[PDB]
Amino acid sequence: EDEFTPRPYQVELLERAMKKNTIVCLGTGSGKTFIAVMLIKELAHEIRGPFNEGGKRTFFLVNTVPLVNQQAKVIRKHTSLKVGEYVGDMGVDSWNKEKWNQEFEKHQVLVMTAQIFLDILNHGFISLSQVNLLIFDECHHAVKNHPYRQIMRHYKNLEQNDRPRILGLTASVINSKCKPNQVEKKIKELEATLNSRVVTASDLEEVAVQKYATKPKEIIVSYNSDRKSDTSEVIENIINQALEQLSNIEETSNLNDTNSLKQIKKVLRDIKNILDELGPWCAHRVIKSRIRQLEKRESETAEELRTIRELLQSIFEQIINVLKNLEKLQKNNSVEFVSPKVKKLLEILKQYFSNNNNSSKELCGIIFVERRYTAYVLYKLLNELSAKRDDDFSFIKCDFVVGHNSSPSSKEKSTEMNSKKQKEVLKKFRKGECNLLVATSVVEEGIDIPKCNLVVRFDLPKNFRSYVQSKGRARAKNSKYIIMVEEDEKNKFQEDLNQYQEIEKILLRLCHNRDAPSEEDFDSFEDELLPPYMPYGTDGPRVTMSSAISLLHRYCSKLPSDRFTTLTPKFTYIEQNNEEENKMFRCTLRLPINSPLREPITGQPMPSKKLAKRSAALEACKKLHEMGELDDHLLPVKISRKNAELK
RNA sequence: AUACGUCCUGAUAGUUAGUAUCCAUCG
RNA sequence: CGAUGGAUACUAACUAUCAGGACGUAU
Ligand SMILES: Nc1ncnc2c1ncn2[C@@H]1O[C@H](COP(=O)(O)OP(=O)(O)O)[C@@H](O)[C@H]1O
Ligand SMILES: [Mg+2]
Repeated sequence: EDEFTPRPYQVELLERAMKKNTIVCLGTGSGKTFIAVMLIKELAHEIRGPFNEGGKRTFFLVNTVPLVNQQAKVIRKHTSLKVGEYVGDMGVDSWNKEKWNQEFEKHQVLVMTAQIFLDILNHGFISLSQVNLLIFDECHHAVKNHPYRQIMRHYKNLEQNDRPRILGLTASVINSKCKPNQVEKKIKELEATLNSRVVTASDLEEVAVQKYATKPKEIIVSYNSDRKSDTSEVIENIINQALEQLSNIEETSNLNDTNSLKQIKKVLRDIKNILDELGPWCAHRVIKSRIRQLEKRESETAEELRTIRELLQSIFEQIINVLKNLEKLQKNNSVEFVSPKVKKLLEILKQYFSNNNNSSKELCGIIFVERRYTAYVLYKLLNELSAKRDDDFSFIKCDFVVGHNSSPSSKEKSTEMNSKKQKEVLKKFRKGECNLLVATSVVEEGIDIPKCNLVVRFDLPKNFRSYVQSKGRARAKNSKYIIMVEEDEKNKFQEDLNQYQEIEKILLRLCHNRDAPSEEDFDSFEDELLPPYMPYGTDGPRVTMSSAISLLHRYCSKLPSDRFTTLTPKFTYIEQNNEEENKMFRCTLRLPINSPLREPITGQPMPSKKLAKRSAALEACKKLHEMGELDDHLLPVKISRKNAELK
């Protein structure tokens, strides 16, 4: 076992955390996870008690899916306490009370995402008085209507005697771009919501964490996009003519599904965009993928859509015919036809490789792109370049990771991803078999990465926190930070960089010597304009306007009907103005035919339409529970045919 | 010539509504 | 394939500030 040795600032922070509820602000790579580990290990005596006798339990909450495994492995390795792991893949929602009781009895420490915790707490399956300790990972995401805020709202009503301690872990404080003056208001709202005092040790400010923390060097690379191959510009003109023709077709010719031709035009301008950003070959690859999808679709299509698809097929035929003239890949010159920006990226990678060839240290690099499909086509492109056998591309290993949206029905998505495959790719990267990674914002936040030397930003950062975490993604010594900037964008980029640097400076200076939060601010905010539905009182399960729409949609999904069609409530909106002439909104909905209740349900009026939908949802839920379909714990019941006949 | 008040236009900051796109969870 | 959450961009409205134009009053 590792045989860790405590450091003075670690114990200094631990004593303060034990004394009072606090929020930890530390630089990246410092080891706040170990602070949480030690704090958990110190208070392990209470967890030994049985659940039936009131023995409390300690929870851990995290944002995304891979972090669930990441933190759980650390907590299992460094402690003898038993831990449990649950995520939404195994369909934990369809369980009943007894199974949850057994799971709670088995495990002492539980780690899950926020939504599952909220779903469990709302249905009355657990009592907040049984929580020993709760840990907030990435405590800067608790804003507006985030699930963290709803869990806090649940926490507020509990009596102070049995309230558990609250501890916060973060690397960034402000979620978005803020004015230098508004930073105080943002941090005040944060510490008012969490009901804890953010702390900063005098030790971490001086030399202590400075040696352990790392800072990269920043490089600004300018590029121009107006210049492009003359043939490529000819192709863009051709697609402009084609889109004009398609728009004329849409305007002149009636369409049974105008959204279908809109989809044709929009996938077209997507293809034009890929040509602009990447080049003709990648555009043709997307074109052949789309023609494969067209072959899939042509099995079941009507005459008009198939005709316009045939015309667009002729357009791709013309595009490929023109591409045959400039088949530079067949001429073994792949550099020429690609976009200049990709050329600049290739040149930068060549410079890095020429620098590191003498270095015995191996290569490790991360690439950030906004769009999943863009990352996929980029991965294909670098894979092909490596397959080209050329010297500067032979050593390149490329992989991609994106968010997963598993479909129970077929409804196939072109992108390929699986949670098991996700963890396999992650461990493959950790072993070091892959050096270059192209990823979206899934891995951008908080997840530890192996020793990396280079981080390159394909796209510009969007807010302060994204810039901070992307800078902190590099952990090894002598790291590199590179951002590409368009020629006309450099002034705004520089001014935003100055704003970010001054924001970081004032954040560092302001965090020291701040007074404890005021509970008057904690009970000050109130957004719930209506009380929830409490049939059995405080103990029994409740339903809040936030979850009522999801409840109705889930129950409608559970209705016995055809697989092809989905029963969806029809929403009718009524606008009215009172004697005050303010904008009042009121909603009304109708259940499908499978509902025993047929009369439309209406709700109270209020200025916003979303609240009108929520009010109608809550009224419908209360009426449906009154009818008797919903069970004791207010969850939708799969009323089988035998169940319907018996009732 | 100035200040105040009212109206209009333009810009900035905040709030609200709508629209579009993207990402992440829930199924 | 639906919902929720977040981010960005656009539009519209309201509030506040500034600038400019017009009118009334006072100095
Ligand atoms: N006493 C210790 N023994 C072993 N490793 C340590 C010790 N203290 C810090 N570390 C290392 O420091 C790193 C801290 O990173 P992490 O645990 O992800 O949290 P954070 O990113 O908040 O610093 C860990 O990877 C851990 O290996
Ligand atoms: Mg971290």
